[PDB]
Amino acid sequence: SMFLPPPECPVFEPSWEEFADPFAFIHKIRPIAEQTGICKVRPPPDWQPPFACDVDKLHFTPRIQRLNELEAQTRVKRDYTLRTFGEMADAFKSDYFNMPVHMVPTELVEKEFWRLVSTIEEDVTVEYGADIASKEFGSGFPVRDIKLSPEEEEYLDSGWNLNNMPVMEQSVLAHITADICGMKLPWLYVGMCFSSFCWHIEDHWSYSINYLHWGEPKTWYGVPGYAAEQLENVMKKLAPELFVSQPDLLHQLVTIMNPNTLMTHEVPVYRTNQCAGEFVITFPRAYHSGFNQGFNFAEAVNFCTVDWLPLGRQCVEHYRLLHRYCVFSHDEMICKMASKADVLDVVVASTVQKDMAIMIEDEKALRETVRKLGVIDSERMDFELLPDDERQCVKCKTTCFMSAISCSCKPGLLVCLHHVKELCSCPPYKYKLRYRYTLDDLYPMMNALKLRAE
Ligand SMILES: O=C(O)/C=C/C(=O)O
Ligand SMILES: [Mn+2]
Ligand SMILES: [Mn+2]
Ligand SMILES: [Mn+2]
Ligand SMILES: [Mn+2]
Ligand SMILES: [Mn+2]
Ligand SMILES: [Zn+2]
Repeated sequence: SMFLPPPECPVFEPSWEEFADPFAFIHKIRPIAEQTGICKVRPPPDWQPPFACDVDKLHFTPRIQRLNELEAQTRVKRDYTLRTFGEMADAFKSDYFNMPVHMVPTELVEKEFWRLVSTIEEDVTVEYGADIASKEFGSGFPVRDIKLSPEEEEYLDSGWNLNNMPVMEQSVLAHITADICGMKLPWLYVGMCFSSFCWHIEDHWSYSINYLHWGEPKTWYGVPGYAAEQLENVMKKLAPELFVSQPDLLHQLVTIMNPNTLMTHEVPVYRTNQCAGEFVITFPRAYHSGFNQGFNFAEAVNFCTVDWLPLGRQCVEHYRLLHRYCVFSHDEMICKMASKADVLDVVVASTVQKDMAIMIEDEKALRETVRKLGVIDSERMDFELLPDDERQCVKCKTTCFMSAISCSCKPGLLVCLHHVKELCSCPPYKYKLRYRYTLDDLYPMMNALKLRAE
């Protein structure tokens, strides 16, 4: 009547055998989980990575959150220790409900969350130790360093240790040399009751995986990848200010929005309470949001499998159409892998090869098109050496790598080959095609991949 909880997302309890390789398991559940956007994974009962930290030596400054449905917030936006945050968090929840914190039913905190965010008269604010970069404060998982206990050593090399998962073989973001520290390094989240994360999808439509180390549950809502644009259409009509164009990736606009609103518009939505020791996995382009039930501690990281590669290319195209900034060049990543074809996993090699083929056929067509526009002069250019802000298309902000157009008239400016007419007002013959590779360089790179794929 007031809040109708979405149906539960899938929950998986893998045997030790299935659990042994996370990527195999994720590929296995994919047909199910991608229909719901998020899923929950319970590790085998004895898989218990030790969390050990001094609650007095980790400091952080949390984000302040107003709890206001449809109100805009920035995706990335007073000082606490873990102990002092915990004391604040427990007292807040305790005083809010006038009860002990583990007597407050999760269904009631959920009902109450959606009540207070929709009520203008309430101005509840909370704090969230969010997007704490694990570089400074350190992972909740064991990492190599002082001296580690034998049980910690058991978990050092686990695939499910979220420090490992980025840099494993079945992962694609591994051999990226470019700076993508926002997508390779785990983030830490210190939650309190009602602290929340707005509806979003991951950069470049990657997967994500979120582990709750300890504390009270984290409540999730998720939408499957296929419904991403449905969700966005619903959201555009109700909160169009979220969809205005805007510079940098440091300001993307996001919001809290009731799942029942989406369900009313026939957008499929699923839910779960993630408890301590459980993983949530989000699939490519799966919108998700949620809130914490109480004091807790989670750790999350992005990753990319071979399944994702074509979506990665589609995302960058979609970014271009939106005039949105890229975190990295997808083509640059593909070529880097091609250049390391001999040491690639063979299934990876085979999949990169397929994407590269499309890349090369698209590049060929784009180059013919700009030649017919009267761009004649050309010069090779090592795009990967340019800082990103020095190789974005003036028009669509895409990060150039395969090629770009420059002009003597507007020195330093580039456009991608889609936006040749947007570079300057000089005639075409004054333009130059800057290219990383000739077509003849490219076919051997692809063929290296083919030999490796056998
Ligand atoms: O725990 C968080 O706030 C992060 C949610 C996510 O993985 O997007
Ligand atoms: Mn307690
Ligand atoms: Mn409110
Ligand atoms: Mn996320
Ligand atoms: Mn997008
Ligand atoms: Mn355009
Ligand atoms: Zn462009």
